[PDB]
Amino acid sequence: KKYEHVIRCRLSKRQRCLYDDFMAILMQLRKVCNHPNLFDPRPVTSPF
Amino acid sequence: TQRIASHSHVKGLGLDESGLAKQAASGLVGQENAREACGVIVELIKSKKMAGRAVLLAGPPGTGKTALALAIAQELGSKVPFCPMVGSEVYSTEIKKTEVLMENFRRAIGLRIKETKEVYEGEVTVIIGLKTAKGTKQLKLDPSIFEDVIYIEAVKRQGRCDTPKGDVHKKKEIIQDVTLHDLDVANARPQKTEITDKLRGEINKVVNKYIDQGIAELVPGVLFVDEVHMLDIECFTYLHRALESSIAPIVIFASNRGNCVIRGTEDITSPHGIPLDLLDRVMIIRTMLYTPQEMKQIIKIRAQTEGINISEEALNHLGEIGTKTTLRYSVQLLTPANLLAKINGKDSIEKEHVEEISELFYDAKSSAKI
Amino acid sequence: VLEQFLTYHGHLYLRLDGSTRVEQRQALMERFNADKRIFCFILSTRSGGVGVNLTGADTVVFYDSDWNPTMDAQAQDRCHDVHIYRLISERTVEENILKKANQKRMLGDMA
Repeated sequence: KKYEHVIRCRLSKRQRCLYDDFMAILMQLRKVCNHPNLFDPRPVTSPF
Repeated sequence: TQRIASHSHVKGLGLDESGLAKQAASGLVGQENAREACGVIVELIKSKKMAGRAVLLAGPPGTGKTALALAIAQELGSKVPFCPMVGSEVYSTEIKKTEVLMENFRRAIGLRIKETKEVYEGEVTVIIGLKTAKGTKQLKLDPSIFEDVIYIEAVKRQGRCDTPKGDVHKKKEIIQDVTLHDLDVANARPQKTEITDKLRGEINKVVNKYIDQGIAELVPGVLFVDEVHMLDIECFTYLHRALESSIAPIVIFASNRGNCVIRGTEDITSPHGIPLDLLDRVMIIRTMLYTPQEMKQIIKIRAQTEGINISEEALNHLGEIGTKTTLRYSVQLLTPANLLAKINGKDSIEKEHVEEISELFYDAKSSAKI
Repeated sequence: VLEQFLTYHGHLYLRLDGSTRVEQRQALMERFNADKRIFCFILSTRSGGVGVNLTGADTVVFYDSDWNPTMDAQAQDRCHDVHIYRLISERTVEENILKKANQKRMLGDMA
């Protein structure tokens, strides 16, 4: 016999700041809600 | 939450759209004339047309001119640079006396630079073949660089481990803000005293060549200068030429004492420690005198802001002890009274708690009487 | 993104994607027997449901909504110990997304 386990997760502060920045292509909005793939959360390696 | 911030009760200036200064707005309740004076100053900063003007602040010690400068700096935000400096910071031993006031006008002015650069994300192979998820391309590599991504501007190794997708050549637009004194230090220090012919001659011409066409963007800064009544007369001599210039940004001065003796001549007195040739070249701003109703109001606003709810009797005791000796003593009676309420277990602070704390700690006038 | 995360834990894994060649897929599929220091196996939704896969795989953990009817029903057919774990965000729009996905899967199963 096998069963399923339901585990619900929470969000963070920068993600909710991004959700505030959205309403401030509809298919591109669905990808960020899972993981921030379009925007860059990293201060990425930039040569000065 | 970082509780350490001293002057904290500030959201902005609180000026309305119709030009009227609202009293109960943005925390700083009071000083209507200073806000109506700085409403023209913030427009002078925002318009970015006229520059090289001095604004002197005067009044009793403890009128909140530092909170006013912080309110101006928070209205301007992170776009407009804000450089604070006191009068004792310009003095040094190995650094000459006429070097800090020279470099303040360069560290105040900022420049927005947008540059397009490339990144080669090649993996493994002087001929170095850069392998990607698209293909391999060979490049002629310099004999200087010998020892994942690299730095191609004018060499980060590894980056992966399997024994990194993307194209071979890329592009990206880096948008940064560089001050002119950072440009001067980078000129002096390749991969301190600035010589005049480079700092005034060539750097201004090459910044004009960057603005010259589309690229960058020049943003002036705000130089806050405190402790001017105890500054040397040679710094005043350089400041007279500093105000007589078209490339100098806006400088807000702050004076504390009423009358002083100028350090350097040690014989002549002067109001607010400033000679007549420099006091003619400033914009005099005068603060007002505190009332006990506004005193109790600002103590209540500071207490409600930080962490503390106070009943009416202890607020009356704080207002009386601020009317008698010191407002900042009434500021400092907040946290040990809260600690005594946490020790005794009270959720609020009564009259007995602030009475015992005022019995323990002493004043300045009370120490002068002893 | 997952290759940027999972390589900083001190473990080595492989790829099973929809961009490699067919002979590369065969050379990778011939090298899953008796793996060393490998506990995770990466598949996909379109290029992962091609056909015969590994039989000893357990602990199926899903990450995102598939936005297609009858997707996890094939996973339940292939798995039938295996525990199913899903990522559900709280107080978001994705609850109605999961409800609509469950309605589409029920309409696909009852058809």
